[PDB]
Amino acid sequence: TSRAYENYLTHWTEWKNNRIQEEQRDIAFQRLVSCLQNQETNLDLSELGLTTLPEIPPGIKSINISKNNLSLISPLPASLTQLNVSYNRLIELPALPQGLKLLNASHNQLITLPTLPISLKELHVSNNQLCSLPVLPELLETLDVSCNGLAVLPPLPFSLQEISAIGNLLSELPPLPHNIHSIWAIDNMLTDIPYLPENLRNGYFDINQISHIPESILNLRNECSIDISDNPLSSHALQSLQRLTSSPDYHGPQIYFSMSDGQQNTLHRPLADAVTAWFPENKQSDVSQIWHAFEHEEHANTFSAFLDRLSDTVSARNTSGFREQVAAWLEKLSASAELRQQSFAVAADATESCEDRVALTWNNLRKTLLVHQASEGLFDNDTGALLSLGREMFRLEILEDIARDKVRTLHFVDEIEVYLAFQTMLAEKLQLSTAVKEMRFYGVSGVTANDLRTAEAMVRSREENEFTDWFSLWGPWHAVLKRTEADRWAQAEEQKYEMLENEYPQRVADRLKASGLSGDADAEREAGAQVMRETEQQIYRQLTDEVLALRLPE
Repeated sequence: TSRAYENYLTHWTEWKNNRIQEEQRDIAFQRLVSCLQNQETNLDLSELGLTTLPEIPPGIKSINISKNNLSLISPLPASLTQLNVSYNRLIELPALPQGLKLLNASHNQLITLPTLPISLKELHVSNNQLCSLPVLPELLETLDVSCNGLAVLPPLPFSLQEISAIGNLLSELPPLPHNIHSIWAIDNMLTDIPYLPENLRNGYFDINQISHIPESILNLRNECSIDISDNPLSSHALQSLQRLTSSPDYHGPQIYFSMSDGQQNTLHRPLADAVTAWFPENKQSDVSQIWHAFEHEEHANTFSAFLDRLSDTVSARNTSGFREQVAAWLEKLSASAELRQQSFAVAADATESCEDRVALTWNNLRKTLLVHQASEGLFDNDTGALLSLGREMFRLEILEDIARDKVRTLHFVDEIEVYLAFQTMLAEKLQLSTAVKEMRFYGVSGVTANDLRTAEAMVRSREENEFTDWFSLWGPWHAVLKRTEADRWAQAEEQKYEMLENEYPQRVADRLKASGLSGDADAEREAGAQVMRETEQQIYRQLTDEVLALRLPE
């Protein structure tokens, strides 16, 4: 019994009369009729609360049944294009007609969604329980997925111009087709901004987990507004953006910002915390008791300053949460034996000349440790260990040169997070034990696939001529020398004294003539500095070359 004319008619009457509520059953039956009787292709009968729905006539182009109480839906005409089921609660969605351009189901129940036909140009789903999206016809220019929890946001059509998911639980986004113009996400969890095509007027992300600014944002038109308010951003990133924004000439596309961790952190001297605990957890395992006594201290505040500052980039927890280099170190200061004094005293010069910037400081702590490790006697004549560290430590050294060099091109990135990127990636290439060894894409901005192996090559180079000279001036190396070979160490000064006495002033003169800089009250000083530096390099290379040397038969 495929549909006849009257077949509807009898069945409809049964639908109006059986189970009338106070009114609205039959009123649709008047509507069902006039849409049939006058052949009008579309019908609303949305307002009138109706438990269920009857059969539909074949010639229908649109159906507006919405704002009802309707548990489920009947069979659809193929002929259908516009469908609004919106506000009536719906637990399941029937099979769709090919030619539907417009489609809406909002404020409804179902978790499950079916296959959208090619001709479909529009999809609205506003409040829902669905967590999973099927295939989108490339034809589709509108996606309202907002407000219902979604982890997985599928591919987007070639043709999508609009995307809205608010309140979804999605972790990251797919990259967006060029047509895309307006974008909305709030109350989500979002790694980062996925490249944002230049057509775009407004993307919106208030979803307070995004770590950094893609820096590809400044390619976008003047009245173009995007929103990064309430995201965790480095004091550096925000401050940078702000300075960048208050500008004689135009910011970029107007971007909307936040405030974040209280009151101006990379402007000078705002605050200092105490015994900042990144330690195995908020589990202190006796800590803050132990670092309490130090709280009354001198030089402890300077240290407190670069405890926040170094936290800021890696307190994102990013890469390994805690103990990445974190918890093992401050247990070393816990014993002191001059170590702390050592650590605190270096921490002051972070804010001293070199003025304000970082990353030499973190390097320098590790050096001051070895300086201490070596000194307290940990190298007996075992040089082998001390060989591989210095060689490693040189690599780490050269990389901070590199970060500093890239970080003055990029304004959205702390100097250290650039570095913090290289350390984990090159961890394989260049042997690195001080590598936390793994997190992939937190390797931030800049950091070209190539520039990563443009750096490896670089350090591969300096290692060659420059390293042998490196060890001889290094820290710990001296700390081992004074202990094991005292005489030769001593005779090294005997000789350093000599040059200072003898050729030193002349050595300078010679040097200044060749700079044509003799007048300068300024260059005369870098003259000694170079000579004083050079002969130290000279002296202490002799000193090392001997200490470890192979030539036997005579």
